[PDB]
Amino acid sequence: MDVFLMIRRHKTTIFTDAKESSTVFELKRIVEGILKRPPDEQRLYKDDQLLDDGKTLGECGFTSQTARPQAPATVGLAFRDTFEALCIEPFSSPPELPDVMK
Amino acid sequence: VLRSVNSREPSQVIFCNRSPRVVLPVWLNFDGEPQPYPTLPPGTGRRIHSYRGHLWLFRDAGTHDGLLVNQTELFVPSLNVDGQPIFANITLPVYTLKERCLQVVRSLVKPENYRRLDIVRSLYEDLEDHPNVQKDLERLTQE
Amino acid sequence: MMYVKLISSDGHEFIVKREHALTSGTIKAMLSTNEVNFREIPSHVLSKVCMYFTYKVRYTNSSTEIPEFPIAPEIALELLMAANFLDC
Ligand SMILES: Cc1ncsc1-c1ccc(CNC(=O)[C@@H]2C[C@@H](O)CN2C(=O)[C@@H](NC(=O)C2(F)CC2)C(C)(C)SC[C@H]2CC[C@@H](CN3CCOCC3)CC2)cc1
Repeated sequence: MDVFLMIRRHKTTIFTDAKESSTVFELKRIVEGILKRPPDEQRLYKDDQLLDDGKTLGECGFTSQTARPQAPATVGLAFRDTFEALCIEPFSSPPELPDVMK
Repeated sequence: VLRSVNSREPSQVIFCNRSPRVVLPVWLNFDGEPQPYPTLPPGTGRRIHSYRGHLWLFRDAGTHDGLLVNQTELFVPSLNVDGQPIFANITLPVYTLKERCLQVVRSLVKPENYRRLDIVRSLYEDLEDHPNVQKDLERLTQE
Repeated sequence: MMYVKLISSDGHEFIVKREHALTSGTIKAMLSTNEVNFREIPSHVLSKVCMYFTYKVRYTNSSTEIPEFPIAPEIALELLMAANFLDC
């Protein structure tokens, strides 16, 4: 079963998919091919909880229900001798509804 | 050209709604004229009696957005094997992003107010070109 | 696989598979660096466009039942304008 993710750091968002049974470590390998940073320089998070490399993505809570292509799950990322604090900048705010759409 | 054939050969079918929409089954009669049948709520199935060579299409009941049946536009009942019913699995197509946006905007804006929206005039025309069975039949006939 | 960077008006960077981005004929023409800037598309729209790319590739020509692509009313009009421009 595939899971679909947004890997987010600062103002960077990576759209990618992975297996529920694949590991946090295998996901850092994905991130490396894209962002050219080694796994040992990455920290991946679900919400505010840091994720262990050995754990499977499903175990961390990324599943078909939570990580769909139309509504992807967010994985937080922090790079490093000291690892930075997890920071994800939000997307912009939609305008007010036009009156004819109310 | 697109019309049901008066085979008189019964064919039992499961209309299976695998879509989030209320589905309107549409039967093309022997003159090619579309006839509406009872609607199916999301997540429901019904065993129905139809005939070989008959033509059916499926649409959203409220908006007439086109739906797919066994991954295509038209469903034609065939001969039942083993007393098994033929399944007609009704699903959403993968709409283009533009068409899906048009669906949502039409759902929110009365047609009289389309021209109040601050968008290019060609999108007023796209919004006014509501989906409808008759035009799709003409497209399918020409294909 | 190959990835491209799509950048919103408010400066968000969206990294997506190239095959997914090529869903838009507009983006293909704009690519042909590996980065594309959209001066008129903010991130609350362009993020939803990238979700659509993922949705289209996964479910096109698939027999699994297809979920609805969700669109909040508050983004619907801007997303329509972006979809018109991107031809997807
Ligand atoms: C519950 C449900 N949920 C979604 S659909 C659905 C449903 C509900 C009823 C069925 C009965 N089944 C058919 O009506 C199949 C279907 C199509 O194949 C045409 N058809 C025939 O029966 C044709 N007859 C012939 O071809 C012959 F007699 C062999 C020569 C006709 C149409 C020339 S005469 C049939 C008579 C009696 C039945 C009414 C059906 N009314 C009208 C629509 O509103 C309620 C139902 C129509 C006039 C089927 C599906």
